[PDB]
Amino acid sequence: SVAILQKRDHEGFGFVLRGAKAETPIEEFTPTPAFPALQYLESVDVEGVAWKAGLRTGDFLIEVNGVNVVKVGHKQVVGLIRQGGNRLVMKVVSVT
Amino acid sequence: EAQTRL
Ligand SMILES: [Cl-]
Repeated sequence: SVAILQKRDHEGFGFVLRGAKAETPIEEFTPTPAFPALQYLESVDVEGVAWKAGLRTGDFLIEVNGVNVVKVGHKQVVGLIRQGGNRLVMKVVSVT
Repeated sequence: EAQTRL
């Protein structure tokens, strides 16, 4: 699914991203339906922007703003998220 | 792993 997030300057998107650090051997990772990406949503604030856009805990991040991040390390994915400022589009797959 | 709030 694709979530479209557009927030106010002073607020957050309302989620916590967790996933593999670039310093680990991320080059050895092979995506599978049971673990489809390196980064995923640890939590989503209820009635936050991400929640209202349909994101939920356990969603694995496939794309950020059209860029595939399945095999991308944490800091680089965070950089792509922050690059859009108040606007963010994320393609995810739900583990649930 | 790292964790970042956004
Ligand atoms: Cl990292």
